[PDB]
Amino acid sequence: PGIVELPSLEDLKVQEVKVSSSVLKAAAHHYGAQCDKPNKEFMLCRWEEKDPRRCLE
Amino acid sequence: VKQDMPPVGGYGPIDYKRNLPRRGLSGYSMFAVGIGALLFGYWSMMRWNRERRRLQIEDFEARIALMPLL
Repeated sequence: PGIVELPSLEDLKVQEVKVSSSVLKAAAHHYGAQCDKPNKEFMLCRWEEKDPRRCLE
Repeated sequence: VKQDMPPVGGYGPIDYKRNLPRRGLSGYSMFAVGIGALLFGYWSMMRWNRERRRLQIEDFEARIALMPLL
């Protein structure tokens, strides 16, 4: 069959949120309230595209 | 003479009958006590379980907020 297409290692490079799990849990609700629109857009794209390679941006 | 004899008036009383004092409460009292304990436990459990359900809902919505970054 066809060759599986995978994005290069430069495309995946991004500065990650390097905090612990308890740091995320302590500020979970304000993060959900304030940053709601890009997370909602990303997860709608994830549920509509069914492909992690098409939801990178 | 000197022998082992009872005194002139005899000895004291000596019991030979079964003695069971019948100590305790009636059945209505203990049954009512048990029913009251059951009702108090049920009320306390209803309050604590409702509070625990609210706490679980709060934790779940915290995970909902944290999901997209993960």
